[PDB]
Amino acid sequence: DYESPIVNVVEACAPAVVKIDVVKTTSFFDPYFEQFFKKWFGELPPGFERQVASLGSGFIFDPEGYILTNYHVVGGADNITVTMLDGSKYDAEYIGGDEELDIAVIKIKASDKKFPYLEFGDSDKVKIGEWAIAIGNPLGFQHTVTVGVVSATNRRIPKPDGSGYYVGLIQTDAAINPGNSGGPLLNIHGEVIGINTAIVNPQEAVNLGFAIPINTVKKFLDTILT
Repeated sequence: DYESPIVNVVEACAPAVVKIDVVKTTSFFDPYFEQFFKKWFGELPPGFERQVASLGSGFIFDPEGYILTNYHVVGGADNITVTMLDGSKYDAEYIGGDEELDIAVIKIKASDKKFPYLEFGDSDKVKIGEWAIAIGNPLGFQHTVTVGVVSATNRRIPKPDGSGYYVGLIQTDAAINPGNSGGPLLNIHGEVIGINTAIVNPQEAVNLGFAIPINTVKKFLDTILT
């Protein structure tokens, strides 16, 4: 009832976690991601592949309709569709982003009322062993959740791609995958401490999940300030 913090956080942050679907006609189609949804989300219409280019998550960080997510998700997109928990659908405008950090901000028109939003925590003050709650919403009408703890900070992983490195990442034993990539990674306090990122496939590996520290995200956001 009230003795379950994690349950509380979700109940509080779920309505701000969105879905992000981008129609085809075509680069952000990294074969790893399409196979994850294709193989695990039987809730995907018969015409997913042909019709979809990218499915992910993201989250509103400020009432005006500003949203964060993974660049690989939205990436260089023309057709961006945002779906919310209440059911309402929207069109987002690619504000800006960065592929090497894999952060990306989006914007949804707020006709009358503003939207619900999450608050940023502080990456520099994260303790290893603290609970982290990953939230996702690829289906739109329901939020998926995985729990774990902070395993390590400032991680560097060579992209199995053989062309770069994922760097500055927060690690968790909370499962992170295309099903919650782009969603937020929270505290027991409801503060966003990172952006769940699945680019780290991870490729038939276990309990190794990663996220982008918000402090890094803040330094990014500031470069796309109004």
